[PDB]
Order: sequence, then structure tokens, then C-alpha cells
Amino acid sequence: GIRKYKPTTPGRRGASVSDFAEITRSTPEKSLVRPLHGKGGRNAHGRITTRHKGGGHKRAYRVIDFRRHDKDGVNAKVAHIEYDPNRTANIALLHYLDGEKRYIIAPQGLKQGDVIESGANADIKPGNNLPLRNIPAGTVIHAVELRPGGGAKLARSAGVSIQLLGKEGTYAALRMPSGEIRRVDVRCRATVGEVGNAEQSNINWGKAGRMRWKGKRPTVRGVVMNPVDHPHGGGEGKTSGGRHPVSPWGKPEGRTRKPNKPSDKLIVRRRRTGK
Amino acid sequence: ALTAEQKKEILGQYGLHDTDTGSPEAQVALLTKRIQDLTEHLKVHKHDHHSRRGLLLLVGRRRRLLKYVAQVDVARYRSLIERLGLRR
Amino acid sequence: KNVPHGAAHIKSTFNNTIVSITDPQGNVIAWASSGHVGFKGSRKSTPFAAQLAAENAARKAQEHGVKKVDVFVKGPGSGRETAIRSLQAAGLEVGTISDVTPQPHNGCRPPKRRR
Amino acid sequence: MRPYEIMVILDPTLDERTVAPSLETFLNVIRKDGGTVDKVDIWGRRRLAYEIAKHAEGIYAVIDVKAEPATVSELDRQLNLNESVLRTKVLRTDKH
Amino acid sequence: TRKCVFCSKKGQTIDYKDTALLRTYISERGKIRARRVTGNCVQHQRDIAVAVKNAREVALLPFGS
Amino acid sequence: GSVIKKRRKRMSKKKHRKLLRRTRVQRRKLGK
RNA sequence: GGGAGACUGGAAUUCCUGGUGUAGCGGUGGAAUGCGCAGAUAUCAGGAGGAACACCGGUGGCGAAGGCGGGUCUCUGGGCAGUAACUGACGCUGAGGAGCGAAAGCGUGGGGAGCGAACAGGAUUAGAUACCCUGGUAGUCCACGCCGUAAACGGUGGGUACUAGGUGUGGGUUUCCUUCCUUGGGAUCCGUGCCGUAGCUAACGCAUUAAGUACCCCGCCUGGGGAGUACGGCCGCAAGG
RNA sequence: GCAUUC
Ligand SMILES: [Mg+2]
Ligand SMILES: [Mg+2]
Ligand SMILES: [Mg+2]
Ligand SMILES: [Mg+2]
Ligand SMILES: [Mg+2]
Ligand SMILES: [Mg+2]
Ligand SMILES: [Mg+2]
Ligand SMILES: [Mg+2]
Ligand SMILES: [Mg+2]
Ligand SMILES: [Mg+2]
Ligand SMILES: [Mg+2]
Ligand SMILES: [Mg+2]
Ligand SMILES: [Mg+2]
Ligand SMILES: [Mg+2]
Ligand SMILES: [Mg+2]
Ligand SMILES: [Mg+2]
Ligand SMILES: [Mg+2]
Ligand SMILES: [Mg+2]
Ligand SMILES: [Mg+2]
Ligand SMILES: [Mg+2]
Ligand SMILES: [Mg+2]
Ligand SMILES: [Mg+2]
Ligand SMILES: [Mg+2]
Ligand SMILES: [Mg+2]
Ligand SMILES: [Mg+2]
Ligand SMILES: [Mg+2]
Ligand SMILES: [Mg+2]
Ligand SMILES: [Mg+2]
Ligand SMILES: [Mg+2]
Ligand SMILES: [Mg+2]
Ligand SMILES: [Mg+2]
Ligand SMILES: [Mg+2]
Ligand SMILES: [Zn+2]
Repeated sequence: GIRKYKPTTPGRRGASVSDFAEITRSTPEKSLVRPLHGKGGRNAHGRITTRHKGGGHKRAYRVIDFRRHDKDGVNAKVAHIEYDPNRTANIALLHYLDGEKRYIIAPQGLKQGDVIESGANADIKPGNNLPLRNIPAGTVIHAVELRPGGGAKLARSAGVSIQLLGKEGTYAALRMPSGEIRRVDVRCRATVGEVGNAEQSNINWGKAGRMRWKGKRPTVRGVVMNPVDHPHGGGEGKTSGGRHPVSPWGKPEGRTRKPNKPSDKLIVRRRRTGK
Repeated sequence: ALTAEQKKEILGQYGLHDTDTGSPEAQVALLTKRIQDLTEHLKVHKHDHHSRRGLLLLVGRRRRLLKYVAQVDVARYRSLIERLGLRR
Repeated sequence: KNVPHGAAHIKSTFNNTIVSITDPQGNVIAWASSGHVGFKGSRKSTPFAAQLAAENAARKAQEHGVKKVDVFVKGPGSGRETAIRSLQAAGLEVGTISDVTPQPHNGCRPPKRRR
Repeated sequence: MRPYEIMVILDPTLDERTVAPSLETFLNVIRKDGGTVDKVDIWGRRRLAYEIAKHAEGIYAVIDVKAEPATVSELDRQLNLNESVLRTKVLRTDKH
Repeated sequence: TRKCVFCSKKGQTIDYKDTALLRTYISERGKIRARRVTGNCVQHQRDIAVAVKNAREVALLPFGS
Repeated sequence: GSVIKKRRKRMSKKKHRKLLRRTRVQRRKLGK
């Protein structure tokens, strides 16, 4: 759920925080943690290539299993649900009967002690991962591969899910969280369920400093820059920019998907805008 | 609703004699069971207002029976409260 | 093209009449409407206008060789019987008359009452 | 333990000789759960009054079980996940 | 007016299985016949109506033939 | 009784609601 | 069809994809805006999605009232009859108070097919901020809160006893006539209608489901307007109560 | 279809 802060200070008025109710353990698996460091939005040239990044809390990477392909038939039990800094969803530590320990995105409703299984023979129960071929149409799924063996790429953020609409030949038709309908190979893997932590979107961060903790630097509006800095810059007093809205690099607001991408053959229709 | 089995068990414990089903002690004990079970139901079904009205009627009845017991024999009243775990 | 036996779909509403002749597979071979026979406005809802529309579609169907027709009528208009009669008189055989006005099992809210 | 009558409509593309074994395994859920599986009447291929999942016909089975509510709901869920099952229908067969 | 055949001592049980029994109480349009026409009592008419609806869902009877 | 009686009340109520509409912002600013 | 949760069924509207096929379709009292000719309407097949549940279905059932109708399952409230096994006046009503409370509206998050305040055009007209037409946004739907009003009406507070009958219908009991056919008929208990005595009423009407004959408790009225308004206060996010 | 007022 969401816990609302009391208005004891201007910075806290209106703000809220996760109740972290699903969290069972406060520390990660040592053997599944890798180091991570901040990039500040700078690339190999040391140039800022993504603005508004830097200054966030230090965090470590939990190795998430996005393939789940080498454990068909080996059941696992959910040992813990824990917080991950690197994504909106929570993560579930699985103990396989192999004695292997792996992290997976925690689906909605998955509790400690549940049994999870993988592969063609698995039951259609939240957290079970199996080829789309064996997933009946109409089911809600997440963490879907784009290419067989490529690893889960779609529907990974907290609360999101994909609906498997149907199967025809080698392809399954999927409705994306965005609403776009697209085809994927039926050999591609998916996990049954929605993604957990769906309440996170309702959090009111409350104050500038908390976004700084999350690594977001301030965004200066174009209209308050000078012409040399931004096409919207300039003018005496307040202005609307003095021209059609453009990026800081002058690109107009239009479609930016490249024409004639090969994936255009797999896309049935694009998302609808302003429905 | 209470089954014949659950009713027999409750009456065997709180009836003042065998075959007793009508004494306030027996009735309050039956009411207390019903109420507990209905409270369990209303924890799951928050919006079942019609069944919760039934609950309030059972509560009112129990109160009146308890008021009768206290009017007749305070000793039986205190025994009944403590034996059932009621507050008042 | 040629087809010996077909179906006639007649949709008669309070404003118009639309007859279409079709193969049993549902592909339309000919059609006519009260506006296609030159009636405009309210005149195109009269039974006489349904007569002419049914006749015109029947003639166009004879061209493609239709001999016998089963008629499916819907709608609440006044050019249903007239249309059946005009199909027969224009030289088509009418086997079955079946009425298939779409009826909801309590579905979408009707538009509000006129006053 | 309450009596329940389960109607199942199976794929007509199946063979009837293999229908009976496949239902029996599906019904083990009840026997492991402590309930009974009395009668598994298998009607033959009949014409459906309307097409279901593009099928004009299907195989009707009637299964009478005494079991706990939880176990019969588990059975139905598995049945509806099976590809060969088209439509199920569970009816409690006792007063109220 | 006419009596309710299910109140008689011979009255057949009403089950959604029995397509041939239920056929008595639906029109050729497939519609459930009014009790005022059939003579059924209130209780048995309810049974018939429910049995017919269950029969339609298990595709033993049509939705409006 | 006669609808006349209802009509008298109707008018008074309607005019009051319309007055409350027109003064809504004024009542807030003067009530602060 | 008393309530709550979960799953699920078909018809129809709309859209989408693809056939067939053209030049009209749509709408009215009569028209025009509108949709088409860039391939509509119509017809056939497949897909998506939301909402409401035809027939059954009634001046019929259930609920304190508001209200409640596709099916299934799970959990759950009340009522009625029979038997008198049990308790032994434990009853009735209830100032304040608490809870429930149509629709509209409000907050946050979903959903949005159809319908549709506002809003556009078209028409009508002296004008037409309308009625009619074409569109169309909030909303209508879901989750969790808030709001607390309705001709929330039987314009009839609750409990109890008594006071001609006749006749429908819903739920139980029972005696006779007997085929034992059974809407055969009687008695009895509990609902729900119509018609009618006595009695009551200004009249209309009510009339064993009273507005009759009486007893107990509560609420409310005291000429019409001003006004269910102002002021104060309480409640509400606001509307406002 | 339309038909305001005294
Ligand atoms: Mg470097
Ligand atoms: Mg930025
Ligand atoms: Mg996180
Ligand atoms: Mg945010
Ligand atoms: Mg800024
Ligand atoms: Mg400057
Ligand atoms: Mg420049
Ligand atoms: Mg200036
Ligand atoms: Mg967006
Ligand atoms: Mg019944
Ligand atoms: Mg609900
Ligand atoms: Mg087309
Ligand atoms: Mg079409
Ligand atoms: Mg009281
Ligand atoms: Mg009071
Ligand atoms: Mg509402
Ligand atoms: Mg508003
Ligand atoms: Mg809202
Ligand atoms: Mg909203
Ligand atoms: Mg309109
Ligand atoms: Mg409330
Ligand atoms: Mg009032
Ligand atoms: Mg009402
Ligand atoms: Mg009143
Ligand atoms: Mg009275
Ligand atoms: Mg009576
Ligand atoms: Mg009378
Ligand atoms: Mg009077
Ligand atoms: Mg006044
Ligand atoms: Mg006031
Ligand atoms: Mg004031
Ligand atoms: Mg004048
Ligand atoms: Zn009967």
C-alpha cells in the first residue's frame, strides 16, 4: 500500500512513501550482488548525452534472471521478497531444489513460501514461466521475450502486464502495456501474472530533495534560456518560445520511429494517442 | 448459520440442565457464536451491509438477555461474562 | 458471372428500403435502393418506392442468371410485403420468407425518447 | 463433502476411446483430496445447438463427485486450462 | 386454464439434461413460454425457466432458433 | 393539493440557488 | 431478483481486418447540417471491447427503507408453517445518538461500446441561448472513500386488542370426497390485491392490510408571504446539508 | 409543420 506522511513540515506535506508491506528481508543475497556506479548521464567521451542525471544514492545491482530457461522441471520456493533500487518492481529470491538461488521480478500476489515451476509442463499460476506456445490465450503475462532465448524485455515495470490475445502459426499476438498490438514467436518465454508493487505510481515524492536522492537533476525550461542555448530562448519578459515547439536541438514535435523498420512486419497496430 | 452439531456442542456447555435450550445463558452463548462467525464473514465482505444489519439485531438481542440476567442474578451474570469472554 | 440460386436481403426502415441480391455465400451480386430509383427525402419510405427498388434489383439479378431466391426481411418499414410481391412479379421465384430483425437480449441503451 | 454434477464438453477432434482415460486422470485430484468419483457417464459426439470455439459438435461427459468445495473448484480450474476441454459446468446437486 | 403437470404424483423431475422435456416449454422461436399459457405453477415455472437457461449455456438448446 | 403551492416554493429556491452561484467567489473572499 | 465475492454465457450496438459490391446512405412534419464516391450504406466471414441482461416476467416474489432479474459456485441475513422440547414478562416505544440511505455530484486510480448535461453546427421562428436533426465532452461502468438529499409517497410513525362478508393471488399446514384423477371441496396460519357493511370523514374517500372502536411511546402542526432565507453554530474537499 | 399578446 501507500503510507501518507503527516504535514509536519512544508517538505512533507502531501508526500507519501511505499508501506514496503511485501518486503520480507532487508538485505540482498551477497552472492547475487554486483557493483554499480553512477554515470551522471555521461558517455564514453565524458560528454553529457542524457541531461538531468547524477547525484543519486549509491546502489548495488541484483542479478535478475530474465532468461529462466535452464531449470525446466526443477521447482523453486519463494524464499524472500525484497526491495530493488534499480527498478520499480520488487524482486523475489527463489530457492531451487537444485540448491541454486536466483532473483526474479516479483509478480502480483506472489507470497513467501509459494512454489514456482518452469517449462512446458508448468501450471498456469502466477510466477510460473513457460513458452507462449503452452500459455492459453486470454491469460495475463509479464516479462516476455522478444526473440527465443533473448531474455525477458517487455512488461517488467511495477503493475504492468501483457494480454496474450491469440496464436496463429508461429506467432502469438500480444497487447502491450502501451496498447500496441504486436506479434512475437510462440517459442518465446513468458511469466504468468502481472508485475507486483502496482501502487508505487501513486507515491507523491513531496520535495525536490527526494528526486535528487533518486538521481534526477533539475530541468531548466527552454523559454528561460538565451537564443544561443535553446531555440525557445530569448525575448523580453515571458514568452511562449516564439515558434512551434522544438527540442533543444531544433527537432520539431513529431513521429520519431524510423520508417520501414523490420519490426514493422510484426506490429499489427500502433498505440492510440488521446483515446 | 449454526449447524445442529455446533448448536449441540454450545448447548451442552452452557445449558443449565440437559435438554435446556431456552435459558439466557444458553441463548447468549449461541448468540455469541453466531456473532463471532458473522464478524469473520464481514472481515472478508466489507460491503455486505444487509448481513451486517442482521449482526446488529443479534447484538441488540444479546444485550437485552444479558440485562435480564443481571436483573435476576448478578452471580450468574458475572459467571456468564467471564466464561464467554465478553466485556459487558 | 452466373448463379442459379440466391438470397434477397430486404431492409425496410421508417425512412428507406434497401434490397440486395446475393449468392448463398453472402457476396452481393446486385442491389437497389429507394434513392437509387430516384426518390429523395420522405418519398423514399413509401411502399411504392420499395416496389420499384425491389423490381430494379430483381432485374439486375436476372442479368446474372438468378432464378430462385430466399428472402430475409428485417426492419420496421412499410415496404416488406410490397417488396416480396415486386420480386415475384419481376420474375423471381420466392422460396422461403424469414424475418431476421436483430433483437438485443437487453443490450445497448436506446436513444432518448422524442418529444 | 457436497454432491456435485459436472458437465464437460470436449473437442470433437478427439477419439472417444481415449476420452475416458483422460477424464479419469483429471479426476484423481478429487481422490487424492479425500472425495469420491461416482459415475463418469460419457455421452457420444452430439451436435451442439450452436458453434463453440468453431466446433459444430462435441463430446459430452457427466461426472458426479462428492468432495469439498475447494477441491471441486481446483478441478474446474484445471479442466478449463486444458486445451481439449471446451466448456465446463458445475452444479451442486443437493437441497440449496 | 390447465393444471401443472409437475405437481401431479407422476410429475417428471426437471433437469437441464432433459432436452426433450424442455422442448415442451419453448416456442419455435426458442422462447420460454408464458406460465399463463402453460398452466405451470409459480415454483415449477421457475425451475423450467432456469433449467432452460442452463441448457442453452451448455449448448443443449439454442439461443433463439 | 394544487401544484400552485409547489410552484411558489420552486421559484424562491431557484432564485436562491442562482444567487449562490453568482456570489460563490465573493462569499469565499469575504468569508476569509 | 434479500446481501457480498469470484468465475463465466449468448443476442445486439460500435470499431477493426478481409471478401462481394456499387452510388448513394442517413435523417424529418418537411428539410438541412452529417457520412460517402479516396470505395459508404448493404451483405458475408474473422477479430477486439464495453455496457445491459430479450423470452420467463405479473399491478407475482424478497428486503427496514433506499432497493433487488443471464448462469454457476462460495460465504451470509431475514421470513413463514408445524411441534410445544426450553427460558419465564426477559415486553413495547424511544428525546438525544449511531448505522443504512435512489439519482445527481465530489476525490484518487482504472475503464469507456452504447447513451449523453455542457458544447458545436442544421432546421424551425419575429427571435429560438429550446422542442426536432447531425455530432459530441464530463458523466453513466469498475475499485476505494466522501456527500446524506428525492413527489426517499400509501403524500397515511411504531406496538397491541377488537369490530358483516364476498372474491382473486403468493407461502405453509391439515379433514372430507375419492377416481384417489386432483385448481375436488372444507378448516386453519402467514403475506399480497380488488369489492363492499357497520363506523368514520368537509367532501373525495377509508373500510379486519382502517382514515373504524380503544390503550402505550415517539415525531410533527398552530394564517399566507418574507423563509427552510439571514445571522450564529455544527458537518463537508466542494457543491451544499 | 407552425399559431405571441389583450
Ligand atoms: Mg573512458
Ligand atoms: Mg529530463
Ligand atoms: Mg525498487
Ligand atoms: Mg509520479
Ligand atoms: Mg524546470
Ligand atoms: Mg535570462
Ligand atoms: Mg537558434
Ligand atoms: Mg511582454
Ligand atoms: Mg503517454
Ligand atoms: Mg425450484
Ligand atoms: Mg464489488
Ligand atoms: Mg469493407
Ligand atoms: Mg459491414
Ligand atoms: Mg428502538
Ligand atoms: Mg430521533
Ligand atoms: Mg451515482
Ligand atoms: Mg465538476
Ligand atoms: Mg468519478
Ligand atoms: Mg476518472
Ligand atoms: Mg441531441
Ligand atoms: Mg455513508
Ligand atoms: Mg426532505
Ligand atoms: Mg421510491
Ligand atoms: Mg414526507
Ligand atoms: Mg396505528
Ligand atoms: Mg389476507
Ligand atoms: Mg371499500
Ligand atoms: Mg382524516
Ligand atoms: Mg416561505
Ligand atoms: Mg440553508
Ligand atoms: Mg452561515
Ligand atoms: Mg407585451
Ligand atoms: Zn407445479
